[PDB]
Amino acid sequence: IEDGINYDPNDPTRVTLSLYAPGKSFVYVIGDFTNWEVDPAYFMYRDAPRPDSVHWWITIEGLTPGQEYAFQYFIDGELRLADLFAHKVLDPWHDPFIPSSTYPNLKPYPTGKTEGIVAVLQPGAPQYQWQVTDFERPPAHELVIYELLIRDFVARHDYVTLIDTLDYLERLGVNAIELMPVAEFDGNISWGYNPAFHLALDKYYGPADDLKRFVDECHRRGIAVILDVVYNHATGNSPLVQLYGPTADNPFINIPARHPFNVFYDLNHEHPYIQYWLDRANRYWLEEFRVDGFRFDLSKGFTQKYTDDDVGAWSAYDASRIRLLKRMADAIWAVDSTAYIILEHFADNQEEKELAAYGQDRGRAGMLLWHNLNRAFSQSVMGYLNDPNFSSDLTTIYYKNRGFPTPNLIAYMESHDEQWLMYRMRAYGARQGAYDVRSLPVALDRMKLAGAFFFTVPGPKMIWQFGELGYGYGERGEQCLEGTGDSCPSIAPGRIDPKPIRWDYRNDPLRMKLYRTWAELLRLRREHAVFRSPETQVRMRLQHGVPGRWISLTHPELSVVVVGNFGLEPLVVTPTFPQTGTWYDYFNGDSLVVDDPNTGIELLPGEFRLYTNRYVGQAE
Ligand SMILES: [Ca+2]
Ligand SMILES: [Mn+2]
Repeated sequence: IEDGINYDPNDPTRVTLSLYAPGKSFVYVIGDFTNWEVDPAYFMYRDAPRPDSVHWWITIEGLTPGQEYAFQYFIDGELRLADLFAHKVLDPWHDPFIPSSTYPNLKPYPTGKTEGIVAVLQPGAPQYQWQVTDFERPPAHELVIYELLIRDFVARHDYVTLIDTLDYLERLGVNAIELMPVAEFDGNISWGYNPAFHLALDKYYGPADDLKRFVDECHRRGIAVILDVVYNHATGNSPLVQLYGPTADNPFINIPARHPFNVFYDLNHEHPYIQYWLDRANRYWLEEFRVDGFRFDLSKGFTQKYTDDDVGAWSAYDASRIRLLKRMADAIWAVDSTAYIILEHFADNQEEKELAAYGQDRGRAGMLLWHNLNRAFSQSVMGYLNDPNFSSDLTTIYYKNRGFPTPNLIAYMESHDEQWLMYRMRAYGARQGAYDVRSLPVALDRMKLAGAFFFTVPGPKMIWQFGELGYGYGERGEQCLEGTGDSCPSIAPGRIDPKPIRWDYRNDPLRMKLYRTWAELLRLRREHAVFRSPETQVRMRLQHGVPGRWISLTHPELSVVVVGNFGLEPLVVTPTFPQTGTWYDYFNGDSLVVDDPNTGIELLPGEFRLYTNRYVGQAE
């Protein structure tokens, strides 16, 4: 027996419920099976082996197999609380607005019988029949991740509709999908960073068995699924907050928050019960939905070290935080030794290096860290390479140039938290003569160039939905993210508000050429280890201000030179080819003789070329 809802694998008519609640006087279970009344047979037993480990529990008999029952703990005759470990809840304020098409036959809230969110249990639950048994998850350091917000990815915002997009995603050449938070969040309309029930599946995206079908279908196609998960904080609807109230008296929470950038109620990760709950949550998502790992939102917030509103102090090396993250990782890897642990961290290099290295000497992949190159890519594609404020240097895309010994950095040009590159190009892009980065077709070409200087570099990578079709700006600037230091037009939505959904972009041949370029780069990457391996040696000319940029890669199987003109006029770019001989132009289907490692390539602005030292086919 654990806290939460315990089923009997041999008897689908019964459950045992357990609640951690030191300091309480008495507890009842109320619910469908008590007609929401107080019934003595539902007064809970107190198990208190030591005063700091008080659990209330009861075994409930005589339930109907397959039936859903709503319930709450009724604590000290006042507090009605849904189970912290509920996997499904009914929300009286927001469930009325979930369409029947989104969640068929959704059990209605028991209006007037109780108040507040209720938990749902279901003895004899039908078990999804998993089809894929032999799934091999991509090596952590080879991840090419597609960040997806279900709300804005498809108009129907649900798992069953996601399944219809898988051909589109598979063909792009990504090997993992990262879903923005799926765990029960306040309301229906959210990015998902307002979690209420961290082990429940938000019903606005559809039923659990449809998510299972999605994970299984991804697995069938060799694609991993990562869940973005939000454990720094909990909303006031979380039982962590409600059980002892939203004050400093509540030992689970920090009032005030311990660090900058907190939202809702900052959790105390040093609390043993919070550690237990966190471990339970990670274990649940792995076991129940067979996901391949997690992206931990606001992982720098996993600390009791007090840094107030001082970002520099917060970001500095924090031994306690490192202990906590390692302890969490140990538990995850005891469930599944190759699950991905991805941190949205942004700490100082000493800390990030230590978390990256962790476990690599004793059976683990290390943690993966978000590596934000949105600004530098923004400057590069806009054509402001010697900007007075913002670096256009792309050198650190390669992990060793950031002083990391192993490919544990997930680089991205774009994320849900950052401006769209196409917004910045179309709103602000540079121009010279008749060459205008603000023109859509010109801007799309610059995203091909960006991709050639991104997907080709060893180490994991992430892209944000629809960048591959040139999402951003839109018709008149409405595709603009607020809060990124750009003054969006008035027509743009608020930062976390629903964004335009534009699947019609597939009908634009210019936008599909960008998609196909990225897809062809990722098709190459899939079968050529040069683009993926820690063994690859990388040299580059990606410095701030320099329009004629290049990357060389050398590996036992292949050598590659990528050339690009990030300027606004024609230029001869002179890479250092690693060897003389014939080099083959992948996209254009011809070849160049390199009689000196320093050979010039004339390029129009925005153009790139990818050369290999052996013929390996032609882009199709
Ligand atoms: Ca919700
Ligand atoms: Mn925190």
